[PDB]
Amino acid sequence: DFSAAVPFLKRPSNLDGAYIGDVGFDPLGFSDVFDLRVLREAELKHGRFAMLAVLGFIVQELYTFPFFPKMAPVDAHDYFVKQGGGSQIIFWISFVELFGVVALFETLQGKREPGDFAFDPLGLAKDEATLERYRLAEVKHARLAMIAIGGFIHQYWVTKQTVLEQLGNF
Amino acid sequence: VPGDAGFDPLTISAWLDSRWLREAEIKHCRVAMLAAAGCIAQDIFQFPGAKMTALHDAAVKAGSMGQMLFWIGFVEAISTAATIQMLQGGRARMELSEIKNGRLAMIGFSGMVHHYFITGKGPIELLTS
Amino acid sequence: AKSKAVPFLSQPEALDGSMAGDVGFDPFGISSVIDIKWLRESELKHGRICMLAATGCLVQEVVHLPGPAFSQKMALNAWAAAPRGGMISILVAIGLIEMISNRFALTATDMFANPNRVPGDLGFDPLSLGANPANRARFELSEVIHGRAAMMGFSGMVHQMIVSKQAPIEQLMHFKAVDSSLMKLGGAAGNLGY
Amino acid sequence: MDSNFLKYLSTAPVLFTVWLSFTASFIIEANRFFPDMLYFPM
Amino acid sequence: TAVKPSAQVVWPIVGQEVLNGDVGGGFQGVQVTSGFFQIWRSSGITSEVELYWCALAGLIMSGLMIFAGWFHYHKAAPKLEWFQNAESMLNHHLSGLLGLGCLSWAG
Amino acid sequence: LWNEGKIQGKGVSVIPLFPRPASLDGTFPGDQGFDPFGFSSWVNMKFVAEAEIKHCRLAMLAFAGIMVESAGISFPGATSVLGSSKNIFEIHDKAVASGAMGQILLWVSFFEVVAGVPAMNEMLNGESSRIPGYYAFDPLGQGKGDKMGRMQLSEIQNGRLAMLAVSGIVHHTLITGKGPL
Ligand code: CLA
Ligand code: CLA
Ligand code: CLA
Ligand SMILES: CCCCCCCCCCCCCCCCCC(=O)OC[C@H](CO[C@@H]1O[C@H](CO)[C@H](O)[C@H](O)[C@H]1O)OC(=O)CCCCCCCCCCCCCCCCC
Ligand SMILES: CCCCCCCCCCCCCCCC(=O)OC[C@H](COP(=O)(O)OC[C@@H](O)CO)OC(=O)CCCCCCCCCCCCCCC
Ligand SMILES: CC1=C(C#C/C(C)=C/C=C/C(C)=C/C=C/C=C(C)/C=C/C=C(\C)C#CC2=C(C)C[C@@H](O)CC2(C)C)C(C)(C)C[C@H](O)C1
Ligand SMILES: CC1=C(C#C/C(C)=C/C=C/C(C)=C/C=C/C=C(C)/C=C/C=C(\C)C#CC2=C(C)C[C@@H](O)CC2(C)C)C(C)(C)C[C@H](O)C1
Ligand SMILES: CC1=C(C#C/C(C)=C/C=C/C(C)=C/C=C/C=C(C)/C=C/C=C(\C)C#CC2=C(C)C[C@@H](O)CC2(C)C)C(C)(C)C[C@H](O)C1
Repeated sequence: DFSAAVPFLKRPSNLDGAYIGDVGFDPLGFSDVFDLRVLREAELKHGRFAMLAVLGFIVQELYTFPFFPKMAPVDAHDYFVKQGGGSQIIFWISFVELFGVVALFETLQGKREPGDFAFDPLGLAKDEATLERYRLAEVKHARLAMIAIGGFIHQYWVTKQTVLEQLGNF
Repeated sequence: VPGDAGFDPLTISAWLDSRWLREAEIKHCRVAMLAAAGCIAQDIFQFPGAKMTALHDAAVKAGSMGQMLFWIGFVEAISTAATIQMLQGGRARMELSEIKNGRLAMIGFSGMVHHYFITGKGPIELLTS
Repeated sequence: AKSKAVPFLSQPEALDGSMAGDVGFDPFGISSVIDIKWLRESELKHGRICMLAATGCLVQEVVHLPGPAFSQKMALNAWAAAPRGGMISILVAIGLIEMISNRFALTATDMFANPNRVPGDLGFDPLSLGANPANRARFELSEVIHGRAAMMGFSGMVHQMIVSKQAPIEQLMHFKAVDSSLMKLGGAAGNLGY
Repeated sequence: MDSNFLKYLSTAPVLFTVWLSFTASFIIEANRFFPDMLYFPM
Repeated sequence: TAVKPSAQVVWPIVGQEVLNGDVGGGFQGVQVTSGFFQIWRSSGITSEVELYWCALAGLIMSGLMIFAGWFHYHKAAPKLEWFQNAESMLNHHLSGLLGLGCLSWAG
Repeated sequence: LWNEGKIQGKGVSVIPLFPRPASLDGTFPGDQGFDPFGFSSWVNMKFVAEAEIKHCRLAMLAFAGIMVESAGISFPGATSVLGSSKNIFEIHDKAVASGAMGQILLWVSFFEVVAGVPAMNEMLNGESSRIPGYYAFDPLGQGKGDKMGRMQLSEIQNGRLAMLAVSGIVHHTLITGKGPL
């Protein structure tokens, strides 16, 4: 009848809690129009990019490879635009995203979970129960990292200080 | 149903939804209550490091008003979902009390802002002078 | 019923683990569109040419036929320096080999018209090295894998010869990195031409 | 991929426009890298 | 008064780059006659950044109209009694479309 | 010995922090139920077991070699051709230049091509049922019953210890910049 997250809003019809991390939060009604599978594909893909990027920031201030010049991550974006390594990374992301297009076609055809690439080399998921717990954690971390990366880049744009140095100063 | 003194002389309720009208009245009430409590508060005390209408103009340059607008706008977008859904589809005493106090605050703030246009003074300053 | 190569995709039909190197890798579903017999004939043919091509680049680095026209250590220069009459002789001989070895069943409408015809089996066993049936599975597997590897390796060597105008072994032994001043990728439409 | 969308891309105008755009595209690319070919060079 | 408006540049392919004539302002391109430059100066654009923002605004509107056509045919299609409101449509197209269009443009 | 259930056995975890995996059975020698990443489920156990023992033997030989060279113990005339320094890194570079490392490489690689690869492939395929790491090398015996239990466990544990030690020793030498002992 109503949403778990927003008490005064009604729970969206397409949000039945089947996807982990669901709390009924969809006021603008994007699930009433679009396929939720595609939207969870997009949520997990944006979030995984954001999580890799927030670790990307933190490690890039802490360390940089000796063959690459020491510099700030947004300056790293521009340097690797002009150097060629950005095009390398874009090509290899695009190459993986080809099979991601195939994977999304498998999701639309009903035969794949929206974020599952069966990528468990280290076997951390043991049974279904821990997989569900990890999955809820993954979506929560994905959403939190999407907000966090926007903060890290916007704070750098306003104050030309890196995230670790901005915590260190002020 | 709360705060019903039988006072609808122009009969607005006949030609607009009582739910949309009540949402507008209650939202105006609350906003006005915060505004009236705010007017007196600015004169009584100032948050560290920090005019009825001119201070708004100063704040937009400082971005203080702009940050408040963005966050209130996000809550309001969720509130727009709530208003559309409501239109589509102790505590009793407190609802009447909230409506009456909010109506008094609507008039209260209205008085404070016209007092500011007249003497250029805050509501506490109006009592002081 | 998932692929073993790509675990999150469904196992492709016409891939049933019978063929050597059938690890379940067809994400784009070309085997569902193109008959697997033609694709395995083409895969074996590409790989066999590439196995010779990889060996060609490395061996032409080490050993040359005599004479000044065959003295090009860098392999992409041998294309231009080698006598044209003989390179067109190679090309014509390849065309003759294609017509006789495929037995005039060359097209995608008449190769495998004989039900006895097998993908990749052109009848090539001069020394009867496939006379032992036991090695057939391993050999066919190792031919396919050697072919795939040589496709990847030759592709690398060519594009490393383009980037660094150096032959592959002496590019490994006199390695100079990519400066990025030149060899920029793309850019024909960014500057609007020129 | 959907079989009805692939059957739509197999329709005559789509294949005609894609094939003649591909045809036009390699005529354009061949005249970009190797322009002014009035003759077969021999 | 000296620079000639040009918003189209050709690629050099078959000698067709002769069409990038000297329109002025250190520029080569096809001279355009649609009067957009005079519209943009009348709007007060005075920057190419603001022209990029107008291009994005047009792109967002193009996406919203193609979405609205899909939505209003496939998700929520009005009934015939909705379309047969000529009084309501005229009230809105005079007041809302043309009237707030002029009012907002005058503003 | 084997001592199943106490060491080298089912229900045996060296670290209880990491749970005993079902995929790791007690059959392989020196199995202490240590598999946090669960490789045992998808890997070929015969291959990884043979690979483990070969790494162990290489490491134990590595530890003895590093200890002898670090101590300055040398074969007659060897110091003259090779590096005088007892640094393992310096000796290896000098040995490469002399050709000693090349000769060792040639013969080790030749053994692996002609014997190591056939033994590995036949063990995995099922042609000889070779026990992982078995190279039929018992010149002074010490095999039979002892080999099945204590000797196999002693080799696996000492070799794991050696692998860790050799790793430590080279990184100690790198960060310190000076050789051990
Ligand atoms: C005041 C309300 C209003 C407005 C602005 C419009 C506007 C429009 N209607 Mg109409 N319409 C209305 C009420 C309104 N309608 C009502 C009440 C009915 C029911 C009787 C209809 C029934 C109706 C039909 C049946 C048709 C239209 C069509 C059209 C479009 C005409 C083509 C054109 O010039 O677009 C270009 C001009 C523009 C301004 C494009 C902007 C597009 C948006 C929708 C305008 C409003 C945006 C928003 C309100 C502005 C917010 C401002 C903010 C930034 C501060 C135009 C978008 C025709 C059409 O083309 O269908 C799509 C058509 O067939 N309408
Ligand atoms: C109809 C038969 C015929 C005739 C008369 C010629 C005549 C000629 N050829 Mg051509 N050729 C032929 C068939 C023929 N060719 C075929 C079928 C091939 C393809 C395999 C070639 C490939 C070829 C190349 C690549 C070259 C020639 C060259 C020459 C010329 C110099 C010959 C010379 O000095 O020989 C005396 C020299 C020799 C006898 C040396 C032979 C070298 C060894 C045996 C090569 C190793 C063979 C190698 C393993 C190939 C195996 C694949 C094969 C079994 C399919 C001469 C005009 C050369 C040229 O134009 O130079 C100016 C040259 O570069 N030929
Ligand atoms: C095939 C259709 C077509 C095309 C491609 C063009 C192309 C062009 N027109 Mg034209 N136009 C057309 C049909 C077309 N027109 C029709 C049918 C009319 C009659 C309504 C006009 C009236 C018209 C005017 C009045 C103006 C143009 C202008 C332009 C140019 C700039 C495009 C632009 O942003 O306009 C932007 C348009 C403006 C900036 C001014 C718009 C003012 C009108 C009055 C707005 C009316 C909107 C309203 C919804 C109309 C409803 C119809 C009414 C009877 C109810 C460009 C050369 C402009 C131009 O030539 O500048 C050099 C210009 O001022 N057009
Ligand atoms: C019936 C056929 C019988 C054939 C018998 C012969 C063939 C038998 C099989 C042989 C298989 C190949 C074996 C090698 C043959 C040549 C031996 C040789 O001398 O090579 C020749 C070269 C060295 O060449 C040396 O050059 C010196 C001068 O510079 C010397 O003076 C000598 O000329 C020569 O010894 O060997 C190498 O380059 C080896 C490179 C390293 C190879 C691996 C080493 C061992 C593995 C550990 C590496 C770990 C690396 C981790 C990552 C590090 C990243 C930096
Ligand atoms: C199975 C075989 C797998 C092959 C893998 C391919 C490896 C190489 C692929 C590119 C590597 C990295 C590219 C960075 C290089 C790059 O992105 O350059 C950018 C270039 C456009 O130029 P820009 O607008 O970027 O100019 C940018 C400015 O910075 C400089 O002026 O993009 C292209 O269009 C070039 C490619 C040709 C596009 C058409 C190719 C031919 C079409 C044939 C049919 C389709 C085939 C597939 C098409 C995608
Ligand atoms: C360039 C570079 C690198 C990099 C990088 C990369 C790849 C970075 C990737 C970053 C990404 C993909 C960030 C994704 C952000 C998405 C956001 C914030 C979504 C917000 C949506 C919200 C809040 C909502 C909502 C909604 C919900 C759900 C319900 C609706 O009904 C309503 C509503 C609209 C409210 C790094 C940084 C490592 C450094 C390097 O040296 C250089
Ligand atoms: C068909 C196809 C495939 C394929 C393939 C491919 C690409 C095959 C390529 C085959 C090649 C490269 C054959 C090369 C032959 C070279 C010859 C005969 C050299 C002769 C030298 C001469 C006569 C001389 C001389 C002398 C001269 C004149 C003057 C001196 O100063 C110099 C010198 C002393 C040297 C395969 C097999 C993979 C699979 C499938 O079945 C489909
Ligand atoms: C079948 C048959 C028989 C036969 C026969 C024949 C002709 C057998 C020949 C078989 C051949 C030629 C096999 C060659 C494979 C080459 C490979 C896999 C190379 C891969 C290179 C890679 C991965 C790389 C790379 C590299 C990169 C890019 C970076 C570079 O800087 C360097 C580097 C090189 C390291 C006979 C005739 C005996 C009779 C019998 O009755 C039937």
